[PDB]
Order: sequence, then structure tokens, then C-alpha cells
Amino acid sequence: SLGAKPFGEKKFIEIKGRRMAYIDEGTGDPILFQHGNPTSSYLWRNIMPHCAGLGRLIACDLIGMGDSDKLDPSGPERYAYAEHRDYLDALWEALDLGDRVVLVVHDWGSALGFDWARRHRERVQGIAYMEAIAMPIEWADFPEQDRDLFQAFRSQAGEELVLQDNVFVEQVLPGLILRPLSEAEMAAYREPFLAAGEARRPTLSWPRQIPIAGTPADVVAIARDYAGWLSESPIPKLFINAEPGALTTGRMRDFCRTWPNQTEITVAGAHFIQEDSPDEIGAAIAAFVRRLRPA
Ligand SMILES: [Cl-]
Ligand SMILES: [Cl-]
Ligand SMILES: [Mg+2]
Ligand SMILES: [Mg+2]
Ligand SMILES: [Mg+2]
Repeated sequence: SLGAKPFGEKKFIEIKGRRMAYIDEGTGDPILFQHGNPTSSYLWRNIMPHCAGLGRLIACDLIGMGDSDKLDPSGPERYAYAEHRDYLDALWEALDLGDRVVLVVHDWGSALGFDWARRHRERVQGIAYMEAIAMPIEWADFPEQDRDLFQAFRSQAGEELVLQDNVFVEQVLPGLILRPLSEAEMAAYREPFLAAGEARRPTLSWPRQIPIAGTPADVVAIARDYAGWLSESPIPKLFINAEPGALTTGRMRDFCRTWPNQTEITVAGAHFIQEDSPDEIGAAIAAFVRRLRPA
């Protein structure tokens, strides 16, 4: 169902000097839910209940996000894709996950998740993705509605727009959810970024990482790598498509549709589809996991 209560209380693990937060309920092999920008584990709160009894349900808060500690020093060079991956690889190792992990990913959680899988292909039982960054794109491929704003985030206008005005949290997020959010729900997304300044840096560093028209070249090479791999990998996949959708449309959707061993469903939503169709999403993930773990 919908609802504002969190799925569980946060547990903590020390990683490289910083305390990182995560939800961990139940027992069995892991079903790993990873959020992107500008969200936290809270994004999966109404989707995780659907998998009760199917495994150890885990949702990690990326460094500087949710209830995980903020990095200090912080600035334009902080929270890049490679730094996020360093902290996440370590937390995932600390959790003692084993070799039958089902990944459930979104937005930057999908770029981090697709890359971890390319690198640990034997420990991945299945991948469920939605509104993902599945390959490098052109501006011609970006959604028309926010093309100018994201070109601005990538320019020097980014700092005023995000660190000062908090535009990614206050405008982009609600603007890409079809239904209106309650105050408790908006408060849970706002919580880690209440303070002006560097506490909001993660939400600005992320749009500057998207691989478009060949820049930034380093993330473009990483995406080109996991795109080529996925288009040929036999691992079971679940493509949760959306209409109207946002990122995974046009050429990118045509490409994802060529991937092997994949099941597809379409749900209502723009970009943050977990807030519009949580039960349809959770039900498909549960069904996908029951096929992978026959009881
Ligand atoms: Cl972004
Ligand atoms: Cl570059
Ligand atoms: Mg400490
Ligand atoms: Mg805090
Ligand atoms: Mg298009």
C-alpha cells in the first residue's frame, strides 16, 4: 500500500571512519534495494514489504545521503561517481551478502548497481531495473521538459540552484512524481538536506556525472562498458518500464528492449515511479524473486 512510515529502524556500520546507515530486516539470501538522486532507503519503503519472507531485505543509504554520515571536507570535487562506489563496495562487503544477490535499482543506483554486477557477475542472481542510466546518451535523447535545467545544473549556475535553493529536492523530485506527496513523506526526503551548503552537495554532484554528448568522459566509458556487457549477459532481468517515463524512453528504451533473458512490465510514472505505483512494482519484484528462488 502507500504510506509514510519507514520500513524499519536504521542499523549502523562503521566504514572508513564514517557511520553508514541501512535497513536490515528478516533472514535468508539478500534482496538489495539501491536508491539514486536525491533519495534514500525511504524510497523503497512500500515496495520492500512485498518481499517479506523471501530473503534478508536490505536498503543502504549512500554516503552523505539518508542517515549515513556526511563527508568533510566537501566541495565541487566531492561525491563523484567513483567516490560513491568506494564507500558502497565496502559497505556491501561488510554486510556479508554471499553469492545469490538480487539487485533492485533506480537512477544512479542503477549505474552503481550495473557496474557492481559487471564486476561480480557470479554473485548476481537477478537484476530488476527501472528508469535507469543504461547507456551514454545525446542531448537529443534527454527528456525535452528538463533539458535546459539539467544543462544549467552542469554549468556554473549549479551551486546557486542546489546548495542555496535546493532545487533538485524541492522541484525536480516532486515534478517527476505524478501524485502529490504528504508533508511526512516530503519531510523524510528533505531530512538529510535541511541544512544549506555542503550538506546538499551530493544532489548537485550527481547531475554533473550523467554521460551526455561524451562528457564527463570517465563516466561515459563506465556506462559504455556496462551497456555492452548487459546487452549480451544471460543473467535474468526484469525491466520495469514506465509511461510517460522520462530517462528510459526513445533510443535508450529501444536499446534496453534488445537485452537478453528479460521480462517487461509497464507501470504509471515519470521518473520516481516508486511513489506512483509501489504495489505494482513490488508485486512484480516478488514474482520475479519467487521464480528465482523456488520454494
Ligand atoms: Cl542526476
Ligand atoms: Cl570530460
Ligand atoms: Mg563516528
Ligand atoms: Mg543526519
Ligand atoms: Mg525522447
